[PDB]
Amino acid sequence: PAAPQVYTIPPPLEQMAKDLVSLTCMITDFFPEDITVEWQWNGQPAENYKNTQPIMDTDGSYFVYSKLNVQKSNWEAGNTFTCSVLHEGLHNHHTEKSLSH
Amino acid sequence: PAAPQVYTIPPPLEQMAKDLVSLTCMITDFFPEDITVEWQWNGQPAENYKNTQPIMDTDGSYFVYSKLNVQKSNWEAGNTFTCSVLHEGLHNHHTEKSLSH
Repeated sequence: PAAPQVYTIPPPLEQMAKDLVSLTCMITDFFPEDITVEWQWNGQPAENYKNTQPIMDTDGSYFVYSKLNVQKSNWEAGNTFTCSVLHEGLHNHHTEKSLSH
Repeated sequence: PAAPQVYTIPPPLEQMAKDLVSLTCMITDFFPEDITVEWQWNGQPAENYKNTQPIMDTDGSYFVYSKLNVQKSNWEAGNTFTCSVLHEGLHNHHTEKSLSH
């Protein structure tokens, strides 16, 4: 199996004028398609996120995007957001990547 | 209708060590779901990109991600990449956002 590459992306600059911002977790280059993605807020389970369905890339691998919505004040307040991933190609089948303002 | 918000995202810093990088086009907050997304390279049609299927967000709107893979030398060489979007909520149903190293 090919372990996924996990990248965390902050809100686009042009989105900083809105009251609600979006955090992105970009997961690429994995195989097989079976995977689980979840978000956490300061260690606690978050709920306002949506994951896309796995798409096969040009090279036969898969990729998925997960978008979490949060109040702009929550982001600039400096809270910590974590993207949690479950996949059989990872060391012990799990990994995490955190984001902070 | 609700016109989509189009955001262009460069490759994550940790991905700059690989030979292949990814450019992301983040399209959010639109309605209805019908939408067309395409990528261009210096004004010409590109081919190595994949779009996710529209996902209904918490507020009833939709969002889509489009990922274009390019050689790291192509990016650092300074070529121009453009993300084109067709949606009935936009002025004349079309808009563009460009990216450059």
